Amino acid sequence: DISVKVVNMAMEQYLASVDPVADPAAVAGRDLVRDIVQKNLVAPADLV
Amino acid sequence: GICPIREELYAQTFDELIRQVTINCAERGLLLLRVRDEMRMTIAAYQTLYESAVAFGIRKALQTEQGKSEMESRITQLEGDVKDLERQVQEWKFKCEAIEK
Amino acid sequence: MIPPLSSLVRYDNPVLVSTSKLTQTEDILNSILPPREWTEDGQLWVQYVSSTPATRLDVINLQEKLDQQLQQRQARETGICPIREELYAQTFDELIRQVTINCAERGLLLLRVRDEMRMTIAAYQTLYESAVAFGIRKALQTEQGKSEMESRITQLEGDVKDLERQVQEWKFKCEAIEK
Amino acid sequence: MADEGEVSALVCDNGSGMVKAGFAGDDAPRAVFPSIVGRPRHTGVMVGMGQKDSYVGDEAQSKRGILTLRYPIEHGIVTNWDDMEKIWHHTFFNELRVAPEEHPVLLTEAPLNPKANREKMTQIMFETFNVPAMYVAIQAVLSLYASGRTTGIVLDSGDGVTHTVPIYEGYALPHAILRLDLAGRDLTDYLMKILMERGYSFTTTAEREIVRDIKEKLCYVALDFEQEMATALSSSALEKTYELPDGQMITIGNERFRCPEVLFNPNMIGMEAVGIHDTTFNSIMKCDVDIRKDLYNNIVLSGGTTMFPGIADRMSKEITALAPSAMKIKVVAPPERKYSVWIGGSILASLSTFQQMWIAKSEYDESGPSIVHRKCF
Amino acid sequence: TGQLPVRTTTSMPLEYFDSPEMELVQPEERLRRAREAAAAEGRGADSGPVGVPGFSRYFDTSGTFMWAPCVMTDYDRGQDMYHITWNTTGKTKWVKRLNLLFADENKSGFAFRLRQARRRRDESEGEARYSEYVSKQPFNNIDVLDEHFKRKIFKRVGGDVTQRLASNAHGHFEDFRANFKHAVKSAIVDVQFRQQDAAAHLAAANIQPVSHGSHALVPPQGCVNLEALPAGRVVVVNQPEHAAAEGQDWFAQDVGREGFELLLADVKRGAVVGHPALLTALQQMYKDLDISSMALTVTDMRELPLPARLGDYARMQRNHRELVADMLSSDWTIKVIAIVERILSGSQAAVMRFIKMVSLAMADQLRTAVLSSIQMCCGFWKQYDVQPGDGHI
Repeated sequence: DISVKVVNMAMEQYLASVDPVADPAAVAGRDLVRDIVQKNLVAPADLV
Repeated sequence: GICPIREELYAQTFDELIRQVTINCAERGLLLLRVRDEMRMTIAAYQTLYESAVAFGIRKALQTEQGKSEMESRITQLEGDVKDLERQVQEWKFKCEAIEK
Repeated sequence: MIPPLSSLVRYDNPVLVSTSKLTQTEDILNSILPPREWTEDGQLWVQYVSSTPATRLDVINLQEKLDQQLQQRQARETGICPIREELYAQTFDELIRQVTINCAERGLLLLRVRDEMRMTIAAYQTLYESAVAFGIRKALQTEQGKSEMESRITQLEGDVKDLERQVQEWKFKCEAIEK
Repeated sequence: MADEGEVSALVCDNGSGMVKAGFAGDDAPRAVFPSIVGRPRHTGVMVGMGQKDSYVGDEAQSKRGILTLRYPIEHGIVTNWDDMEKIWHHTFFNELRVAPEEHPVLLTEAPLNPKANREKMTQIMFETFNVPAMYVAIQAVLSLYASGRTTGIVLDSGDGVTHTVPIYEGYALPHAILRLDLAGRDLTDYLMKILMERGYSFTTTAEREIVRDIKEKLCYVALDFEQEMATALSSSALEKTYELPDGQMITIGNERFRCPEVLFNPNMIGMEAVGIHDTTFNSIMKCDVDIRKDLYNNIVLSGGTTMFPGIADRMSKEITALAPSAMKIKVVAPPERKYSVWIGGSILASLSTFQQMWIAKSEYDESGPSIVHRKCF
Repeated sequence: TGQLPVRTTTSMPLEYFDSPEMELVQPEERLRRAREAAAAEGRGADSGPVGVPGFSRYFDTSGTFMWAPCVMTDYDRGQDMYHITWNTTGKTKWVKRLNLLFADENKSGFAFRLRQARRRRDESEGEARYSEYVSKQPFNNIDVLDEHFKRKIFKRVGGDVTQRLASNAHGHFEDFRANFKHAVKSAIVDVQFRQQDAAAHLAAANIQPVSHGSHALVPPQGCVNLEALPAGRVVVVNQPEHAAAEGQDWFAQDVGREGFELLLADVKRGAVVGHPALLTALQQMYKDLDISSMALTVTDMRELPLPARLGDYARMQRNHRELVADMLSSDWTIKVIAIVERILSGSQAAVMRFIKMVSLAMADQLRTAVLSSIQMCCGFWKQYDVQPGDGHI
């Protein structure tokens, strides 16, 4: 955060990180990525 | 700029002042009446030509949409051919695969 | 150097501000109706505005001058022509002059009406010009849009020949495999 | 600014559900009309050289029988940009007598407008219109300028769209800006819907404005909807016999309050959504937790539909139920909700801080349409 | 009935004017309904072929116009023309919808449409007569509109726009000169409207006086009324933690017109946009400090040929993430810290809000950067998003 080095300490108070509770865009991105991964885990599964 | 309130109010003022110019002399009142009529006629001609310019602009607003949309359809065909090019790339990959095989 | 052009705005014999090789109202009228001046022979000769009264006879003279000059200048009562516009403006300037001699505040009121209505006219002319310019600009935008979209047509043709060449390339690859 | 007379950037308030226009500096607009465009349906009718190819606004509505009605803007997003160019041309030279070539413009848009939209009007205003300069501000940010303070979530609910724009010291919080799509357009639709229940059909175009103005004038809002059912069943005082010039006794009973209550009970009409109070609540809950305490305490209403008595009463009551005993709420709604953006835009232009905002045409051509990025943040 | 005026082949027809937006329903849909009704009711003798009986031109008896119900077969939308077959008369001819309809159609609305169509016919007839009569008069006016002005506007447009194509489109400008002349002639007619002599001279041709209309009663003030609409209602509901007393948590306030310059000065002294130097400082910080461009995974996989082994994949992404963290998390933090230290030194509530918004602006940049990185990681996995047609082929 700015106030970490404006007053020059190791302050714990940073900008509130991306909350999975209240970021539907991030949650949808997670669902899309995991769905794609599970989709591409099928063809190697039976081709071998 | 342009304001109708000021022009109508000034017209009323000059119409009232015709009384004063007539008190000065009757022939002066007649001359002011005639010149007022003529200059009102001229300003009416000017507003009419302004409305003609308005008509020109409005007419020019919609003289081109026909062709514009008609071959914005052509642009749609263009991105369709781009997709066709993507298909060509895919089939090129498929054929070069057999080449390597 | 500037001969005094014909004008129904009545004037005096040109006065001297260069020589040779009362109440606030006269100052107001002289300021508002500016003298037309020429530097004849390097000495400015200023033609002062008229300041003598007008009577019924003078009104008759100015009316007759209006009527004749409209004819020999071939103005048009109908429509708009600059000849009639400037003649009527000159007659209105004599009216301003005489009403300033009569009652200065009345002349000032005429001056305000005159200022506001000519600025209205100038606004009308400028707005007409702007509207025409905007329409022509839209026409140009259409024309260059047409150019860009015809270039798109050309790009379609290029893509088509690309498709043809790629099909031929696939045919060559298949023939090579068979060989 | 006005040392030799200031040609201020004229305010074109592309409002929530209606279009406003006028000179920046005025206390009220000068041109108002709906966002409807009427194109001549057939070509054999226009014979002569005084033809009108686009009747604008109420001209389109009044002449709809010979015109193709297309609304070029949906929810503050322009769909037919060419139509709006005709609107801009008509607005200037037929409602203000101004020249876009010389008169600067300030542009309004829906909050969180995609910058491609600002880019394309920028290219149209400079290549197709050739404006001298242009600056863009978010509609609700302009609305908050009329709130008297730099902070506030503008709960804008207009005629066709509803927005919640968290703003705190001027710049809008874009992450928590929420938009709802039920407004006076749908309120008119439902008010008609509950009037067929009164034995009088209202769907015709002429009857559309019949209910439209009635909605804008006679619509009050239930402080407690269930209480008003009791009032409706136990009394006929709500049932007013409004009269139209044609002659008819419309009986407006429970319709007097249920239509604006849809803003809090959307599913009564069939539209599936949460109430504006719920949308207002979640929007602030999507903000920074710390600043929320004044955000509810700075709820500002806008939109031309919201003169309805009791709407702020019901809005606060629904908020009061939602808000737990740890909060601080202030629903503000001064009598400029129809015109907060227009007044705010004129206020912003009147600032001498407007001096460091122009997009010069030469700079625009030097930097392309992305100049809106470089001068509007 | 003889309300129909003198109809001429060279006259403007009513077919184009026919309103589709105040008329009840579509004619093709009306015939689909008629066909369904015929199928259901077994029609064919009660109303003949498809279509409920509706009036026609005459009763086949007199020259003047009547309204005679008949029997019709079908209709095609292309020609806007119905086919009919009289009940007692086997004649089969094609008619317009202007006379034909169904008995199920509201006769009140049908009469409404007919009368408004007659009014539109009269209006268009007057307009056409006036336009034709403008052509007769001569002129002596000048035409300021010229190719010089058109080329001036061309060059004023300038750039790649003006000098691209300037060859073919000149044709319309010459006809626009004739438009200028037509407008001048119309203005002259408007001038001749003044004296009764000219007005009575022109009224002998059954032409009615129609004016464009610009001398309307000017309203007092163009400023839209402010307090005419009901005055604004402000309702305040605090909470037991932030209330003032018990029993007045419902604060209702009404305010009339508010000062323009009052709120202008409020914004000027409080808002960042109000503070000139602070405004441009905030602008340059919001615009120049674009940290969302750099992301947290690699899309350039040309350091190693495809396919990619998971080990080098993870190595390159880890190194890139660390390097981007180096340029952002500490670097940009120190930069904005120095910037804030400079700006905050040159109302108290407004200043506190502005600092909170500086912090919220780096928070917004944080959110945008992380969301952009999430979406472009999704795009990294979608670079080979298995589209239909290829089942992992």
